Amino acid sequence: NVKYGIVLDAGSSHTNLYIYKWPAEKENDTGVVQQLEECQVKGPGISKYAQKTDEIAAYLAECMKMSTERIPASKQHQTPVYLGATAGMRLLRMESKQSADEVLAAVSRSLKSYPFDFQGAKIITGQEEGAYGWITINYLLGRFKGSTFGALDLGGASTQITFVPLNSTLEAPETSLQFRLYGTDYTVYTHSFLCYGKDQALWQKLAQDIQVSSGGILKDPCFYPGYKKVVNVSELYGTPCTKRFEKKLPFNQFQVQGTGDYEQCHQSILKIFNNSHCPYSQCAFNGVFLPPLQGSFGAFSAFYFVMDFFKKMASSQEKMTEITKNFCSKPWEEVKASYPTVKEKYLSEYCFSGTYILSLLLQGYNFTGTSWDQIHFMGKIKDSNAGWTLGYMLNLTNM
Amino acid sequence: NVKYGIVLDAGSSHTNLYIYKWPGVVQQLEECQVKGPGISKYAQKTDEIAAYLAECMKMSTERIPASKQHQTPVYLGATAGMRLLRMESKQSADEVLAAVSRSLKSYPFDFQGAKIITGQEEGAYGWITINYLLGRFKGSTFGALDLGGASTQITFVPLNSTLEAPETSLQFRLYGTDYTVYTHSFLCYGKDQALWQKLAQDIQVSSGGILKDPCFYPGYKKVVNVSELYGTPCTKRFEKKLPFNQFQVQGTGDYEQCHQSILKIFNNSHCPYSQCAFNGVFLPPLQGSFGAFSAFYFVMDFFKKMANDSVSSQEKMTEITKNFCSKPWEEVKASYPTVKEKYLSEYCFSGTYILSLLLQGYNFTGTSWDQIHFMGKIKDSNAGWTLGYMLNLTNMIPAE
Ligand SMILES: [Cl-]
Ligand SMILES: [Cl-]
Ligand SMILES: [Cl-]
Ligand SMILES: [Cl-]
Ligand SMILES: [Cl-]
Ligand SMILES: [Cl-]
Ligand SMILES: [Cl-]
Ligand SMILES: [Cl-]
Ligand SMILES: [Cl-]
Ligand SMILES: [Cl-]
Ligand SMILES: [Cl-]
Ligand SMILES: [Cl-]
Ligand code: NA
Repeated sequence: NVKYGIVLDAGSSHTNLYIYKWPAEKENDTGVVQQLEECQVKGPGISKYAQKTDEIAAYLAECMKMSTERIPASKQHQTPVYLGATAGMRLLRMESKQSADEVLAAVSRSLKSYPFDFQGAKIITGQEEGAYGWITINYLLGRFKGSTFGALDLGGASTQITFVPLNSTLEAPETSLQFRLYGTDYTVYTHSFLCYGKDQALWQKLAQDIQVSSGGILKDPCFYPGYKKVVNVSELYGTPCTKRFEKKLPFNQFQVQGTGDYEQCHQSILKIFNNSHCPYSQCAFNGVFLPPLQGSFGAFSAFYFVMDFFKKMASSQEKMTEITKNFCSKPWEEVKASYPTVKEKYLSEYCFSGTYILSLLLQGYNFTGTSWDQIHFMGKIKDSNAGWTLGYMLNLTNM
Repeated sequence: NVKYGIVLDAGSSHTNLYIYKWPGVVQQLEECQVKGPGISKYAQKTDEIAAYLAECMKMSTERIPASKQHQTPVYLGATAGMRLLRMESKQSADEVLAAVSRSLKSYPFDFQGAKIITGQEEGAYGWITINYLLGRFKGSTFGALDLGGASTQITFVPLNSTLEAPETSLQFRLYGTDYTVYTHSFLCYGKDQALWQKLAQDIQVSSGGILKDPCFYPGYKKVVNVSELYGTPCTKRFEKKLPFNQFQVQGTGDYEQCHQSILKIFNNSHCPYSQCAFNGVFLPPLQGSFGAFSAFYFVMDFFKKMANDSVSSQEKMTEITKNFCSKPWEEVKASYPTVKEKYLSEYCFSGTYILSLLLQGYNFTGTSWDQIHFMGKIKDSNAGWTLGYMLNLTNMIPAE
């Protein structure tokens, strides 16, 4: 009859549980996997539990109950549950392999305690995360019966780019991934840039820019005029991503003061990217190989959530740069009063995140001019989230 | 009573044919090295494959009793040379596999296929070979380090069986015991491709068709054809437009400039893992003893014959190489008159390369250096992947 599968996406911002369902896989047809329900776990990402793994159980309980409430009891024992953690957990592992392991063991312990078929709790690789997102979107776009779309994924901690290039090379064979799907072997370029998700990029920029001299203030063009937020230096330096900028600071804490200038914001962003070393034909940034761009792209996760916000304010690069520039210069009190339904944690970041997305796509990946139009921003296709989890489910269902 | 099987290892530098025999009991009966380069050099010369294979196949027919030839399987497994050719041209690689197949099938044995084996197979099979030969299967196992002309592999059982990149991971059961083995093959990091990466990286429009190179002896010369240098996928990343067709490498024998030039072909800047080998590839912490074979052995053996015929500290191996690199090419030839110059001319490079790969690549520094055992043969059978491949493909490996 119907079959179910649960995938937890343990990302750096939040954990999300996904329930998938599909016709039981008979010989007299084939049918599709689709997203049935999603739950967002209340709280931060799992890495924030490193020193309190005894609370992991409780942390996951509400969304796990949704799943036992939602999936019929007679279908539960045979339903797989998997948790994949991403860049937040890769950073925690860099800090301390043991913390990461103690986090993941408490997750297994919790998940194993449910009536579902535990399939594992792992930190997935950057290449897997990228490939699986490319699988999700091409599957949902029906492309697996011709050319495929590239996949751009942006999160809090990392960003991925995955596409089939014109020419397959040994330029950086650790950037290639070959796999078979519906009788076709595929060879994709895929890379995850750790620390270049939107939140880690902001920590890098702040660490880069903070002055010993400042008396505990950082004027910052990436936030609205009148915006103020106090930053703990210990938190700022509590990520591997800012290690290269660490300095002794004569203060424990500092206030960010918005100055709302898109152009200065752009310039300040460009500074956490290195373009000076490329041991290949051409590169993205930080000496990482990138093949020439090819085909159309789906951009999702924070690419979508941030772009769609700016689009709803109006779709060329020139038009999007204008909307962003104007929005950046709007005072923070005006911004909150104009978007009063939006969580201030997201609203406070849109200037920064929009300018960052534009820098990443245009300077990082070279989607300039002609190429800008080859990017399609997407959240759901056929009602399933674009993301890695559906492709993970497809492959874990031996599809 | 006797049973035989044949495996041709079609590597980048040579094809080697091995006859195995048996009733840990399988044994190499004889090896034959096929004269000439690797099969991928026959890409436009596929009519010549038959003649190329003839001597070693004739050997095999002379050695195995005719009474036994028909139940004797024959396999060819080709490695990183043919992986590169498949990249350069899937067509060519396929015509070579076709020409090899036709030829092998003309012999009176059980023909069982010619195929390009994967990097993981190549690695796992090497590790199986050395532990089967060492009787570590009847316990701790040895790690395997393999170096050829075109790729290098590192395979071992890590302390933690949950690897950070399960793409580097294999899980299997051998003779009663469950194993999780880390394995990785680094294409283009065999000793010959590494030299071409380095020369392609170092040649400049300003070179005026002369490249002074510290990894070759004073007085040594070698002509490098540009279109050949750029005919490997391994140099594509360094290609540039050059106003000459060929250039001459002129040795200046300086170990430490050699070492530095070498380091420049590895990327060590980004590692999203706890630790890496190079080029962002995960490597677990090293553990236990390792056997280092193929070109690790033949190169190292030449050097330890300068070190009281024993691999000594990294410090002493380094010093030995350093001294050796300085010696003029006439002197080096005069001091080793029995050694083929094609090998002799490459020892300063290959030795410096192997030390960098092991010490900075695979992180065998300090304390860990002592646990590498360089070995050619174990109990009269070659360390390599071919015996492990044979054992599995004849399902002669039990789970209990
Ligand atoms: Cl996290
Ligand atoms: Cl992320
Ligand atoms: Cl983050
Ligand atoms: Cl390219
Ligand atoms: Cl609103
Ligand atoms: Cl709020
Ligand atoms: Cl070859
Ligand atoms: Cl090789
Ligand atoms: Cl080679
Ligand atoms: Cl000389
Ligand atoms: Cl000699
Ligand atoms: Cl000679
Ligand atoms: Na290393």
